[PDB]
Amino acid sequence: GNPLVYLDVDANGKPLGRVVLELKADVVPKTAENFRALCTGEKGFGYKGSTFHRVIPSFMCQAGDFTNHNGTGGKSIYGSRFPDENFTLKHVGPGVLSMANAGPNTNGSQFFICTIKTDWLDGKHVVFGHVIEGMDVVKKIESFGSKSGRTSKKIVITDCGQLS
Ligand SMILES: CCOC(=O)CNC(=O)NCc1cccc(-c2ccncc2)c1
Ligand SMILES: CCOC(=O)CNC(=O)NCc1cccc(-c2ccncc2)c1
Ligand SMILES: [K+]
Repeated sequence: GNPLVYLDVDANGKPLGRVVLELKADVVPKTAENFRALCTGEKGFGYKGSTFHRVIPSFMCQAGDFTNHNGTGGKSIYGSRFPDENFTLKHVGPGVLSMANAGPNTNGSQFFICTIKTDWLDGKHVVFGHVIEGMDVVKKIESFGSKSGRTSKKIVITDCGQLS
């Protein structure tokens, strides 16, 4: 089946809780596998110890730049970037997990969790999973963002991995 993975998140050193995500390996196997391995750290790099660097209330929470912590970095398990796999899954509502990019075929490690329906991203960002548990935790992260995307506290993925 599809992988179930987790992110444990803190704000300025204080735990907010766990986000559990289903990865849609049945639809986007290559994209799902990238995120799964970045969660476990099994390639020798990944999300543990990195930040939510861009958080916009009433839009989305963005993370995955584990090299530069600002949207300019990250890398995939395949190399520095990889193709858009497909656009079969849509941005249907809050809790959608989708790849950030700088245009067509620029996927690396950066990703976002939607806090609203972001359907204007359909066909432009590859959706690859959704929140199974911890939308309340995502809403806590969202509260520390701003309309500019800058966060008011340091929001850190203190642990992550695979449940099944
Ligand atoms: C949105 C444009 O700017 C960025 O992406 C800049 N990176 C970024 O803020 N990373 C998250 C981070 C990294 C290091 C420290 C803090 C922080 C510490 C204390 N109080 C507020 C924020 C936050
Ligand atoms: C709501 C989602 O917003 C975004 O995706 C906004 N763009 C954004 O943050 N780009 C920076 C970025 C994000 C992800 C990957 C690359 C990248 C990777 C490899 N080779 C070129 C670019 C660059
Ligand atoms: K806006």
